[PDB]
Amino acid sequence: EDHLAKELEDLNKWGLNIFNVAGYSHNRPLTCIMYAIFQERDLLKTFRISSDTFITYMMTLEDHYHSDVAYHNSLHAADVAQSTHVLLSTPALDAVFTDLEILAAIFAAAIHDVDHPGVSNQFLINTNSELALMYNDESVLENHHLAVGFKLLQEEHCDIFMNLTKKQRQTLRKMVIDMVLATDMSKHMSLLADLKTMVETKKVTSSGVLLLDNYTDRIQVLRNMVHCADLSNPTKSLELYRQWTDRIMEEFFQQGDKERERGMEISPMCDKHTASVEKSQVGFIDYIVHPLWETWADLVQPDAQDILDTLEDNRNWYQSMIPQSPSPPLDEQNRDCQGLMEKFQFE
Ligand SMILES: COc1ccc(C2CNC(=O)NC2)cc1O[C@H]1C[C@@H]2CC[C@H]1C2
Ligand SMILES: [Mg+2]
Ligand SMILES: [Zn+2]
Repeated sequence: EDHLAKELEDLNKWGLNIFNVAGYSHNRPLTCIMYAIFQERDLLKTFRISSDTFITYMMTLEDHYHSDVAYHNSLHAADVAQSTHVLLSTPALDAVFTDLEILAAIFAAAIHDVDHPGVSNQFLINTNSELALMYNDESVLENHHLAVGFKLLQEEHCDIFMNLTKKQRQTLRKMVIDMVLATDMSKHMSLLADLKTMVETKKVTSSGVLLLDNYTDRIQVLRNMVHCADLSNPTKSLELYRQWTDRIMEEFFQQGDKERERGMEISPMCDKHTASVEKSQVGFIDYIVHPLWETWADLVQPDAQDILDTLEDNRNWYQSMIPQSPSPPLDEQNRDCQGLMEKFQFE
């Protein structure tokens, strides 16, 4: 009511506590944060989007997130939108992106996990589900997210791109598809390697601002930005990071319950008690999260240094929390089950 207003003061900040805004948004945080973001950037008045169309689309979209799914619910999407919005404001990117590219980035973030069933691509592939058979086992969920994101523009009072030029809409579409498909975890290595290649040949003005003359460079940054935002959990204050960890473990273990229930024998998951939560977060940072953010900190040198420090501290905290009292860890002592990182990896 009025507590929402105070929390939305941290809008342009990394330290925004999205869990608090969830409680004061009447369990509707994505529409809430998206309305906030779009006003702070004057996007509604720029692209001729009325309150009616926007709210209606966001309400429709947010409702297509699963509220019973532990991690991949609308709050995660709210979190990714807000984080993306911060990253767009990064000094090294000031005046670089056009309004259509800004619109594309935040919108992509909003839809990037819509209609997520709380199971991995591989689970859908192993079960011979409709979605796997439609998308040819190829970025199954990420394709679906985009499909749903754009189909919902067709519902009543939902076309927020109504008043865009045929050209602008085509360009927006191309960018959005590109950014969201980039969120495929099996494409992480491929994407990081090219980002490194882009840093190795970076061009800047004397003030520090990056120079990205043509679309190919501009789109590559946005890909990695939304991808960083998606993988930003470990870079947040440990007050939030631990909540996200709790949530992802609940969803992942719930997938493990499904697999047993259905008697799947393709690479079985180790059940909740035998898993090593803390070492997994460490491996997660070491092999995936830190390499990507380190490369990002290079690109926006040195705007993301504070973010990078926070990450390193969080890594050392989870490392210190690894109990040596069962050695080796239980998941390594079972030749049948697979540990958290083992099952997730192999990308
Ligand atoms: C807070 O940690 C996570 C936050 C978000 C994710 C997402 C990333 N993208 C996905 O599409 N799915 C999982 C994973 C996280 O960690 C888990 C992965 C490793 C195995 C257990 C830990 C470590
Ligand atoms: Mg995802
Ligand atoms: Zn996501």
